[PDB]
Amino acid sequence: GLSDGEWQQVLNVWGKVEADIAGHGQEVLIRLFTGHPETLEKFDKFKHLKTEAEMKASEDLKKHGTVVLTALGGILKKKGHHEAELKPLAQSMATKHKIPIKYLEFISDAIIHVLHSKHPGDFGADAQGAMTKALELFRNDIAAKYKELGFQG
Ligand code: HEM
Ligand SMILES: O=N[O-]
Repeated sequence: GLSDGEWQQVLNVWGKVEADIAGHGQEVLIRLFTGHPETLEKFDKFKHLKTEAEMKASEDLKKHGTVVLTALGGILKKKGHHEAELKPLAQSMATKHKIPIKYLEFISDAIIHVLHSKHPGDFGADAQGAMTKALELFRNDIAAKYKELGFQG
């Protein structure tokens, strides 16, 4: 779990994301796709994107970044009390989309990276630590649902 102070840091940082959710969502997916091109292959609707210029130009990629960070932000605002929201998300990621838990680690690290890139000097050690714990909790809770299903990849 996260402490009260840690949750407040998380949601303080998330204010930055909410001021430009589509821009943050776009940069997160680009970082994921460029750092880990295997991840692009899980998206039939993005595997036409050969270059980062094509990614940056894709309005549908920004639209999906919005969908992703909206879902994450709603879960974050539950401050760990997210079983109802997280369970069907997890089951969809496993059974529908076949997303290995490693890709969830990749995108967690990508969120941290984009935060530093967009807010250099304004995402301090306490903020990063809090966000990291929140993303770990998210990832670990999804991992429990994956184990229930026997899902690996
Ligand atoms: C913060 C982590 C994530 C969140 C909150 C998230 C959320 C969502 C949501 C809300 C949808 C649409 C609803 C659904 O189909 O269940 C979706 C679709 C999808 N997600 Fe994710 N996702 C995450 C991470 C990932 C990762 C790491 C991958 C692959 C590497 C992935 C691949 C997909 C794909 C392929 C779809 C279907 C897209 C389409 O054709 O419309 N997601 N995600
Ligand atoms: O919640 N104060 O660590």
